[PDB]
Order: sequence, then structure tokens, then C-alpha cells
Amino acid sequence: DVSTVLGAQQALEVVDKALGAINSTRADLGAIQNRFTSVVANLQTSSEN
Amino acid sequence: ISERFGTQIRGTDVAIRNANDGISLAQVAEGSLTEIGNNLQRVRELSVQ
Repeated sequence: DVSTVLGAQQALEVVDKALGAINSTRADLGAIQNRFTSVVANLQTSSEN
Repeated sequence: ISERFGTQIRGTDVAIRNANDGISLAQVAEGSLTEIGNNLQRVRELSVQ
């Protein structure tokens, strides 16, 4: 809510917490992607050998 | 004498094959070690931050 002062003053905190959660999840997905790429490279080398 | 020479030749060819198999084993082992090393390097680069 924003029609009063308290609504905005508490909207600030709720938005901060939401952003924290979003950023942590994005970091985790990036880590997964890196690991999968490394697995692919190793598989290709072993198959050639 | 000719049978002795025959036995020697027949042994020599399979010896060649066995040596080649040893080469293949060494190749595979080195192939895996290289990837282990790359991952360790990345961890160190992350941790100096």
C-alpha cells in the first residue's frame, strides 16, 4: 500500500528482501551452467581418446 | 633353427601390440588430469578475490 506514509516506509523493506532473494537465485543458476560446460569438455576429450 | 626363429617372430608381433596398449593407457590418464588442473586453477582465481 502507498496511500499512507507507513505503506511506503514498509514497501522499502519488502522490496529490499525480494531483491536479495532474486539475486541469490541468479547466482546459483550461473554456477550450475558453468559446471555443465566443464562436464561437456571433459566428455569430448575422453571420447576422442 | 628355423622353428626357433619362427617362435621369436611370432612373439615379437604380439609384444608390439602390448606396448601400444600401454601407450593408450597413459594417454587416457593424462587426459583426465588436465581437466582436474584447469578446475583447480579456476578455484584459486576465484579465491584470491
